[PDB]
Amino acid sequence: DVPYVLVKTNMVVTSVAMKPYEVTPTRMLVCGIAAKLGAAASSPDAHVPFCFGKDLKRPGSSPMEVMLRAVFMQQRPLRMFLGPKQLTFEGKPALELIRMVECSGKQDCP
Amino acid sequence: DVPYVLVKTNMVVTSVAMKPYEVTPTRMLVCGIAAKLGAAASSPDAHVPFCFGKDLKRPGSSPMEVMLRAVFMQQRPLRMFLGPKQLTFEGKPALELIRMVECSGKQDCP
Amino acid sequence: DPPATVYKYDSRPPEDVFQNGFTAWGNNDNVLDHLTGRSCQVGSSNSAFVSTSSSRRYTEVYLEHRMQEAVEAERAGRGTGHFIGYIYEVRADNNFYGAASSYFEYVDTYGDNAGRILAGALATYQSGYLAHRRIPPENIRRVTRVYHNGITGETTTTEYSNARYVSQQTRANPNPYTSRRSVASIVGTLVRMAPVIGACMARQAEAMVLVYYESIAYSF
Amino acid sequence: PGIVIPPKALFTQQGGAYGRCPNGTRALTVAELRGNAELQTYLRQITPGWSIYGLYDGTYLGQAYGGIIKDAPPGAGFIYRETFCITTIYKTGQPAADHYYSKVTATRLLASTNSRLCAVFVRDGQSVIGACASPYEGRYRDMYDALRRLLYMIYMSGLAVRVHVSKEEQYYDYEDATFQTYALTGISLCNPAASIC
Amino acid sequence: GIVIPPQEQITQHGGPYGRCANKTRALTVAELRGSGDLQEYLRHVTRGWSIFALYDGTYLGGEYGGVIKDGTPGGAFDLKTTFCIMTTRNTGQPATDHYYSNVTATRLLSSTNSRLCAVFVRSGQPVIGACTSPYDGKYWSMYSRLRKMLYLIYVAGISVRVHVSKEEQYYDYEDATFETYALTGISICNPGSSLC
Amino acid sequence: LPTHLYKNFTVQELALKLKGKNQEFCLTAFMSGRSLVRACLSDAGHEHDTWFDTMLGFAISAYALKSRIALTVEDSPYPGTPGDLLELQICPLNGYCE
Amino acid sequence: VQVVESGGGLVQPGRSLRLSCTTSGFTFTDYYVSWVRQAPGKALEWLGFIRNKVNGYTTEFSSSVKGRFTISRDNSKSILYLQMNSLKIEDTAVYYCARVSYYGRGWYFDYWGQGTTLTVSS
Amino acid sequence: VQVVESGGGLVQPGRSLRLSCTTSGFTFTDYYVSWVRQAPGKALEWLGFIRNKVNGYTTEFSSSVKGRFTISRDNSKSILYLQMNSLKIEDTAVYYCARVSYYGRGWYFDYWGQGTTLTVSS
Amino acid sequence: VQLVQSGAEVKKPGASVKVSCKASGYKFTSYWMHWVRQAPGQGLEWIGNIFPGSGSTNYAQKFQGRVTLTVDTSTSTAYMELSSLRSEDTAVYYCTRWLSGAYFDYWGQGTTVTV
Amino acid sequence: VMTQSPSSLSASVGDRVTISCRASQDIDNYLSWFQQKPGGTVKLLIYYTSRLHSGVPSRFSGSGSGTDYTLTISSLQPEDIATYFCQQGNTFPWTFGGGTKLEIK
Amino acid sequence: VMTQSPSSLSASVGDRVTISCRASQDIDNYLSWFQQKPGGTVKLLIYYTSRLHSGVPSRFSGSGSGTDYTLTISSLQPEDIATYFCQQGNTFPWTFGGGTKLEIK
Amino acid sequence: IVLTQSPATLSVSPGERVTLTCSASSSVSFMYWYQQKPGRAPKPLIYLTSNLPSGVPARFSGSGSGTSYTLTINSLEAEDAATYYCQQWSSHPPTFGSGTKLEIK
Repeated sequence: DVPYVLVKTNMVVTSVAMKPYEVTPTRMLVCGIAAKLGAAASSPDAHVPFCFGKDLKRPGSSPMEVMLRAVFMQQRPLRMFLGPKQLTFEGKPALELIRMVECSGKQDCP
Repeated sequence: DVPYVLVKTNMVVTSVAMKPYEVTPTRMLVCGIAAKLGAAASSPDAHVPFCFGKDLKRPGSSPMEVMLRAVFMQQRPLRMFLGPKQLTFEGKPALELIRMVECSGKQDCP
Repeated sequence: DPPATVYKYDSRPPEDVFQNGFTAWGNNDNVLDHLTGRSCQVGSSNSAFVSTSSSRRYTEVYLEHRMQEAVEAERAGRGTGHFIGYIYEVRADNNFYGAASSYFEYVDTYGDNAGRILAGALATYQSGYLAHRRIPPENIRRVTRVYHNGITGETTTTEYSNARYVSQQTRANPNPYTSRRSVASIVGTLVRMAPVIGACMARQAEAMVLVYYESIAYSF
Repeated sequence: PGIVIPPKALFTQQGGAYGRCPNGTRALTVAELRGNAELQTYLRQITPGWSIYGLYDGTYLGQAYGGIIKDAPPGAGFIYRETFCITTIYKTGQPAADHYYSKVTATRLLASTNSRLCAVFVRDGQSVIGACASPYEGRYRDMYDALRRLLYMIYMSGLAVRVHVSKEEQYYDYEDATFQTYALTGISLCNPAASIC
Repeated sequence: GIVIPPQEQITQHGGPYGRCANKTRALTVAELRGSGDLQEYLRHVTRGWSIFALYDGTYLGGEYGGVIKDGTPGGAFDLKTTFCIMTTRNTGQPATDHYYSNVTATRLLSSTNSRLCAVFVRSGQPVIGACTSPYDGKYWSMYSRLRKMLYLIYVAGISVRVHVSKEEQYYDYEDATFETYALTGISICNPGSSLC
Repeated sequence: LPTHLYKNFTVQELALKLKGKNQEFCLTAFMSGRSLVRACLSDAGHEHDTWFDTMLGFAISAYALKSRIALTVEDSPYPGTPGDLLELQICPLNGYCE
Repeated sequence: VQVVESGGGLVQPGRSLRLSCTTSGFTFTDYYVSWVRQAPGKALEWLGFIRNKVNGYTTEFSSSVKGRFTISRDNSKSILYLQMNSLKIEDTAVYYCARVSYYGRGWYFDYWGQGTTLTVSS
Repeated sequence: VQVVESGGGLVQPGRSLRLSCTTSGFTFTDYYVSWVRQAPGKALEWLGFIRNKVNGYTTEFSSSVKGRFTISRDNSKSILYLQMNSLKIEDTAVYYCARVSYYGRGWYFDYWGQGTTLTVSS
Repeated sequence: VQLVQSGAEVKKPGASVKVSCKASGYKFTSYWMHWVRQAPGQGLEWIGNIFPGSGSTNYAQKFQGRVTLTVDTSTSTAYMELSSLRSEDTAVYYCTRWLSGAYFDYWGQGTTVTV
Repeated sequence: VMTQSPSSLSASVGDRVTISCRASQDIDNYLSWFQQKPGGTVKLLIYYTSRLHSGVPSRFSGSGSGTDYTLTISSLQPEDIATYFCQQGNTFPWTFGGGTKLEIK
Repeated sequence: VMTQSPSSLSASVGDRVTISCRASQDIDNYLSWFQQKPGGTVKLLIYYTSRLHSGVPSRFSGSGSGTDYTLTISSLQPEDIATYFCQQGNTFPWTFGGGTKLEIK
Repeated sequence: IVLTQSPATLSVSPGERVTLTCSASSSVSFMYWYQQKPGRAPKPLIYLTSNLPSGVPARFSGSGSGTSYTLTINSLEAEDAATYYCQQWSSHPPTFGSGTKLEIK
């Protein structure tokens, strides 16, 4: 686990996946891989996983899912809040996303 | 309100909207504007408004909404049942829709 | 008001554009067929309208996504990771025609049964202009050579000036275009995915993947 | 050129540990701290003993040093244990009426675990008003499942819309916002021939 | 040809001024002409000089002698009675399983409550119709899954196969030249696939 | 039971049928120059949950975009029969999975 | 299109007899068929008709003959039969087999056969 | 862009007064305005300011004069008023009304006017 | 950093062969390896590549269904297997490294196969 | 019930002749005609009030409304000797006429 | 509390002159300078550290960090005789300096 | 992609200057180059274009444009007796030239 929340700037969402949650049957995890625009190929921020748990007992799309679908289809840059807790994806560790905000400009996205 | 039901022919939907219900909660109205083919540039038969209600206790979508969305996106002529009651829309009263079918040809849509 | 400059994206090297310019394909001059994309499809590409854009932010974001495609392509396992792209500057003249106004003229003249709602949205989003059959090099002024170096990630931009450009004061035609009634049938509009760019615009830039627009506008 | 200063009453007593504020709550910016005399005066009696506190893009110092405020790059305040968080809702206590705007276009998004989906509507390249909708809280929460479909539809295409707004409550989600945000209670597509927009 | 509804579906209280109740529709003149039992049941009930109006004409009864006349669509709804007929029937046949191979959807129909129906075509002629409803019917639980595929096929014009069930028959269309049953499946297939 | 991974395939067919007392959903993948892979998912065991509808929506969205997919299939206990679907992944648009 | 009847001859009170009307040239499962008579003194009298596939091959008659004459189809042979019960002492008439077409919003006949002769004596 | 003040003179102890600050050249509903003081033998001290339209026309006051000097706006006339519930001998000073801007993350004065003299005497 | 491979073999047509290319001197998990063969008196030809860190492979269209690339992390040795041999498959097989950029640098010996 | 008049009528070559045919009440334009040759042959001539069946010569004509309907032949030829009738289809059961004979002398 | 030095200073045309204004603790670069001519009008010269306001000639400049910040004049001209001030803007309430009187010999 | 080289074999006197060209059926952005010795593995020689790797002597250079690239040999020795190939990796899959061997007079 990462001891504190990390903030990355100017990434995009490039894939989406669905997989059952092992601990409790009443949830599943939506997972994707983010990439920083124009980043170095050897940089640690050029390939990063993330997941968040959806609920099943109530129908209808969660507020996160609609935004993720829209950004995935339209490919806009955004700012993502990652950490602190970690989950597993593809047999490897992955972070948990708490907040998600689209980018507005240079004053907001360094 | 008009005491008897009216029937319209060769109507095409051009705009949609969505607004709450004034007199009682747990209800919703869906409204729009319908244009008639062959009507004059300033004819009163152009831009006839229509509304219908929705119940909020049932998730998903009712069949009327699905048909409305399809015929709106595809821009096909339709046959309209309008009246007799009236409903509010943008500071003007508009009639209610009770049944709606797509035209097939000159046999039943002269 | 009509503008004086238009911009286009292409990949053909600048060393031969200045002697040849861009040319259309055939003699089909119907407007709705061009907007829907049926006349720009593979195996049916026969159109007399070259499509250009009048806003540079759209072309810049398009080229940025095209450049970024190569990075993930290389990481997947194919391609070196280097990209070369271009952005062109063309002068507008009275032979060009607007797209949104011509579409609305067609819809008004021939009724709502021949219209498609998202076609006008695509026309207004891309702020496109049609250059008719030919767009001669005399209106070509400047080019931008964008280079992406995959070994280190640096982005480099350079510019050059044409030796055959001619300066004249002429703006785009204000009168919309009129076309005859369509003889074919149209199911939907063709749209490239990520980003939403009209089929007719991206087909002249380059297998290709095209999906009906009305199928994605709502969430399944 | 300016920012909207959140009121003092939104200050959270139980701060977020290591940057994780509780759900439905957001951190605080240094600019929003330099414009609240009441909050600054109130804060002097709560931070004794050489303590240090973190912010979104800065750092706050305790009463032992004198309450100096210093700037920092974003994400640099979560390294410390204590952080300031503020609630993101506000009940104005004002009579409600139908307010609306015209010729707008949606351009922005925001979401979290248990928060609203929000958008910013812009006319002629400048922001006008913001709107939000939630499925878990509020008076108009039942309309989320209905309004979200049309919201997504008008996002994908550049169709002009008329937006209806209720002013009984106000939201402070977007940090350093140069505009106001309210609740969303309606959407109507533009049509000039029928004199709507 | 034209499908002639049966006699047992008549409603005892006609619609007031042209608004039939839910899950009901007005009777057409053509269907009226081609039925003997319906004519017999219309007489022995209408009396005095009572006039009645149908969907596409006028009906003179009582002491007029039962004369039927043709007219413009929806042009006579102003009278105080309009014949209304139900659009649902139970057949009693067992749980069949039928399919119609290559077909394309062409038309849609909907009203308050009721159901959504589609008409399938092959080389320009109707073949069969199907309907789905979330309010009643044996297959109500399948609506939320079939509506997505029905929207997709209608928008994209996909040639598909249709699984239908002949337990129930519906008469939602006016002057239909085809039968209508309950939808129970749909499949997009390559030629000779096994999963169909 | 054995588990296998397939990458860089395309959805070619799609079906929704009533088989027995429960509904069923099947799909067929394709890649040039090799065999086909087929799997099915049944709304049995799962009930009073939104799992089936979400998976159906994801699969329909994947088919509509004509994009490449990565799928996990559980081996059938007897030959010539579809297996059980476990995981579905959408490859990047206009590209390939890593 | 050819429509020709067969059967008949002579019959005595209380004796049944089935007539055959065999057709060709059209799809037998989609059209209607009717039986008309011409008792001495003209005054052609309509008796009944059978329906097509879309309606389930229902039958409607006229007068008070309900409970006497019946109609059945053999769809695999394009042959239609007409069964009579106890023939009245006056039933003598040339029986005609004709097809029914539909146009606009009504019905009519279109084609006619040669006819068959039945004489009932005692 | 300029601003002019009017009013002043002599005010007896225990008497109230209101000043004026009239603006021109800039959109009055967008910017922050404030007040300044200058004791004859001392430096400059800050009183308070009124916020703009977006912030909802709220005001901030310094601890020296809390609950004595209020600030009000009149958008229809573009006039700033400053009320004084009580006045004492020590309050004789030259009063300035000034504007406030906003940079990256700060606030700064940019225009000042011309000033006026207010005196308390018996 | 060197690459060491097996020897030369001879096989009967209709069988299958399996070749090794062991790598040492660096972390093998984060670099692709390419497979290229050269027929006698003919030009080079591309077979496929494998990434040890993800296990994803890419093959040419004409070798689809015939070849299979595997890597063993314990011995840092890559394995190539080809089935249904014919007389046209006699060639010299090479293994080389890619740098996610730049160029191929470290090749290997011949490992001729005769069918 | 339904009646016709005259029962019999005669003419010669090139002689325009018209026959009458009426009903008890208004029948809403559902009236048909027939041609029964001297022995064992029936052929339809007009099915709607005015619409003409294929194969019938154009010389025949018909018009009417309400309760009055007439049929007109432009000019008589020898082949025209036959018996004509009428039939209505407004409501069940259908009914025919009494007949009308055309002769030459 | 805030102080300045020198209290008074005199020079001649062409003499580079600097003024030292300091604070009690870290202020994070929020100093603004002001010029007050004898006429009573008060104008702004530098608002954020080392950036020149519109209308002020490029002669004036500033520098500093932490607690010490120094204003510098390239050369004194007859129109520069006035009194200068330094104001802080980090925390409410704001405080002004004591001022410096600058004469020309 | 199809690559053509000419001549199949090259002969030259020592110390001279000679070049080889490999052409392509479609335009590609870059043109790699390789050197190959008998009985051993080939070794890299150029990457991208006109860009030498570490260790290769400076006496080798290359230049060209779209659909036509050249390799320039400016200092010949007995060591240069080898085979040269050119590679593309802009469109999947890569293609190699048939190659050309060098012979010393």
